[PDB]
Amino acid sequence: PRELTVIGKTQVTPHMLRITLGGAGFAGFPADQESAYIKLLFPQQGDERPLMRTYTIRQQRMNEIDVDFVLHDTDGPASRWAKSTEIGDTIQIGGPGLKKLINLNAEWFLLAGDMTALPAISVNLTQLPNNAVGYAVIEVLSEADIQPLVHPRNVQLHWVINPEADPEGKPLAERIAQLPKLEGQGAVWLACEFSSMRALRKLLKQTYDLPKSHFYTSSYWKIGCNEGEHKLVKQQDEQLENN
Amino acid sequence: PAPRELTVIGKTQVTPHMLRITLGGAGFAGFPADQESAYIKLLFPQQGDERPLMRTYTIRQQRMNEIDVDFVLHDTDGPASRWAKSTEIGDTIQIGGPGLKKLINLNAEWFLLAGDMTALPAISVNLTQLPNNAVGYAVIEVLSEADIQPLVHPRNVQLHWVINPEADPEGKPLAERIAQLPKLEGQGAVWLACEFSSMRALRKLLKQTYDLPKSHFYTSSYWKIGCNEGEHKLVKQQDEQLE
Ligand SMILES: Cc1cc2nc3c(=O)[nH]c(=O)nc-3n(C[C@H](O)[C@H](O)[C@H](O)COP(=O)(O)OP(=O)(O)OC[C@H]3O[C@@H](n4cnc5c(N)ncnc54)[C@H](O)[C@@H]3O)c2cc1C
Ligand SMILES: Cc1cc2nc3c(=O)[nH]c(=O)nc-3n(C[C@H](O)[C@H](O)[C@H](O)COP(=O)(O)OP(=O)(O)OC[C@H]3O[C@@H](n4cnc5c(N)ncnc54)[C@H](O)[C@@H]3O)c2cc1C
Repeated sequence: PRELTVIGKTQVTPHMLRITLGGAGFAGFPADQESAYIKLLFPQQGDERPLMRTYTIRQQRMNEIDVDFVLHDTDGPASRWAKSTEIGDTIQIGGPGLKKLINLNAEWFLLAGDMTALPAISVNLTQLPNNAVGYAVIEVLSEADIQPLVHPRNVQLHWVINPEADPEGKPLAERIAQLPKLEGQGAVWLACEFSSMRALRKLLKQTYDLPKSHFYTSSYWKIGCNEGEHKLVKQQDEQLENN
Repeated sequence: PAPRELTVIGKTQVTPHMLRITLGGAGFAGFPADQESAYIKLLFPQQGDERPLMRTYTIRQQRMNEIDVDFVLHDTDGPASRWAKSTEIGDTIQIGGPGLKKLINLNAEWFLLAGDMTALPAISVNLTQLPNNAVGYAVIEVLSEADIQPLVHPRNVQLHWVINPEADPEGKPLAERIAQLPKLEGQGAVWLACEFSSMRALRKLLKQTYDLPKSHFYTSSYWKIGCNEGEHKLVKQQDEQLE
């Protein structure tokens, strides 16, 4: 696995901390992997297997990537590492995985997620055509966490300010259910906390009934679960769904 | 009662002359629940020692941590309509309220709602509170056919749209439409709000047609031609006393 060096830190917003990774270990990293996922490896005391955490490549340059960390409640190893790490420190990473961008063969676009998906949504918005139409709906912890995102003028940005994730999964789904319905062939991309993902998925299956080719949904974390516990819930739900 | 500072977190052009602004954030904490169709006051600060100007708007929709307010993009901009067009996500505004909501009386066999675009938000909310088997009319005066909206409503509450590009100082359009509707049989409830002169014409008509108790007969002037809201408040208070 690759060893990258911390060469910068940027407080993007109060709860979003961006780490730049590069150095000699970056050599050979595949080009143009923005929005692809990587795995951060955290060594464990007394265990040869690392703990692993999934993050998005927010930006990529010739010899560097940026990774954006939500400074979430209830630190885990990854959010602790992001706050504590110092320039010059190194971290092993695996990946990148396959990019899962929104389908561009569509007349309108609906993107939604919470702050764990804001990096990927940011990248997707830069890949939409300039004449694109639709919505990007993002749940953030505070108004200060709103970002000035690049986006097509007619893809309307909507921010939902929710200081604590809702186990009932309402805030994003309630906002989107109360937006006008989009007409034409659409593409949907959403990722957020597990319960909000299910609520959005249910709502959007009912509103638009889109094929899987144009309907990406993913749970990125779950309240009360560290990432290992989350992967199980997620696989069970994606199977129960697909079946 | 110190005003709440809310952040603009979304904008949606509902129709060409109806612009919906979503407001929320930390200033929303504690906001009373279930206040759709209640009024709020927007504050526009003035130069120097001057107290701010205040404008009255309706809570169109309410969610966990935000409200939507629908602005008519009316002829002859005032501070509120100019503000709605120019404001950007991230901007803030102070609000007062909510006031007491005045929903149509539900103890009735039929329902008649009427108003112009300043009343379309409250009428929309009222239509969602009626029982599904409700019978009657909702008659709305809009500036153009494009300002007609696909409102949720009981199937047997019939929507009627009056298309009038400029308000009538004699107050004829809504009244002439409603005077020619079949008369409803049974115990009724009426709710109407529009430009002052049309309000007077409708109140007179429906007092004569149905002569309902005040418990079941709501009328309100929401604005007046040639008057800013301060000038309007005086006329409205004088007319409410005469009654
Ligand atoms: C494909 C993919 C891409 C992702 N990209 C990013 C990214 O770019 N940036 C990012 O910040 N996250 C991203 N995530 C989410 C990230 O993997 C999880 O948030 C992970 O749980 C964080 O690891 P951790 O060590 O801090 O917490 P863990 O040890 O996994 O969990 C500790 C505790 O924190 C809670 N918790 C975890 N995440 C959050 C959160 N966001 N809000 C509130 N509580 C939380 C857990 O429920 C648990 O209680 C991505 C997830 C996936 C599946
Ligand atoms: C209880 C209540 C609820 C209301 N809810 C809403 C609401 O949800 N949405 C909404 O748009 N309005 C609503 N109104 C009406 C709103 O208060 C007035 O339209 C207000 O005058 C607009 O403020 P302004 O600063 O733009 O104009 P002002 O500075 O008050 O007036 C400027 C000029 O514009 C004219 N004008 C004002 N409104 C209109 C109009 N609708 N059409 C044409 N000319 C107009 C005035 O006559 C004046 O010449 C409500 C009124 C009341 C009493």
